[PDB]
Amino acid sequence: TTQSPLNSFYATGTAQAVQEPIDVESHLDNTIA
Amino acid sequence: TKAVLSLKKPSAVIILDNDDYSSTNKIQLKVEAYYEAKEGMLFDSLPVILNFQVLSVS
Ligand SMILES: [Ca+2]
Ligand SMILES: [Ca+2]
Repeated sequence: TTQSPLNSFYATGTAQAVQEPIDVESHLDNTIA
Repeated sequence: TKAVLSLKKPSAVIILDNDDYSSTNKIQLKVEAYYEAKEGMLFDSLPVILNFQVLSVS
């Protein structure tokens, strides 16, 4: 004679974010002379 | 069908006569059950008992 609560069910996922939106690189190779 | 038994009205009275006594010596009666179980209740090895009593014979 056991009474159960009937709520022992689960499901699991994951998420992440490990980088910045943009990357910037420079090529200014001229001199104001 | 001779009687219907339930948990609210457990008792009934039936009559067996010349037509029922086939093979002149025996009566055959099967049992039919309708039920709804309680929510979230678990159990095993539970007996169901029926009783017979004679009121008059001729
Ligand atoms: Ca970066
Ligand atoms: Ca008698």
